[PDB]
Amino acid sequence: VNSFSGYLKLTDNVYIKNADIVEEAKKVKPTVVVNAANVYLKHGGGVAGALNKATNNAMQVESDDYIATNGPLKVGGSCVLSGHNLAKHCLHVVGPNVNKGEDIQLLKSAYENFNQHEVLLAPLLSAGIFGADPIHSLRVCVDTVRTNVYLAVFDKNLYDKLVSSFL
Ligand SMILES: O=C1CC[C@@H](c2ccccc2)N1Nc1ncnc2[nH]cc(Cl)c12
Repeated sequence: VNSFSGYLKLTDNVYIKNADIVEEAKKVKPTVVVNAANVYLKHGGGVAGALNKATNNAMQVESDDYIATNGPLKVGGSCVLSGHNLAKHCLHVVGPNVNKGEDIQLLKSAYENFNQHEVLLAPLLSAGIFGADPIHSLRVCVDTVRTNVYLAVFDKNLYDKLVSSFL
């Protein structure tokens, strides 16, 4: 039993809710919150901008030191950093951005990073301003992640479109 509440169960291990991941994180303080990152960990907008703002820019400061030491992530890759005031850890995961030209086959690889963590609070990867179809993304998530994932979908209209159509 964990402290998440109000989620619709999609499968044995995937749950979904119409919520802001930032507010969910502040309420639950999960072990792992997933950021929808880019390879540079430049947290400008979307989920990343919102999470970083909630940390008072501490996420960005930590991220810049990470990149200065290690260089950029791979598309489809991830790194574990601090969760600051929002969670124990933040798993920064890079889904492909098709508005940048990135290969959507890499979305499965991105979701595979979730399997290294027993429980996660996450957004849909590559959706929103990353330009991919959120219905597709949800399907890849369900077909790839085997650990317990709690998905927060902020957009109400999209959320309604997703659950009622989830096969
Ligand atoms: O509604 C959706 C579906 C796709 C995803 C998205 C991911 C990357 C960039 C833009 C959007 N998204 N946004 C969020 N999901 C949960 N919490 C959130 N807090 C603030 C925002 Cl934006 C947000």
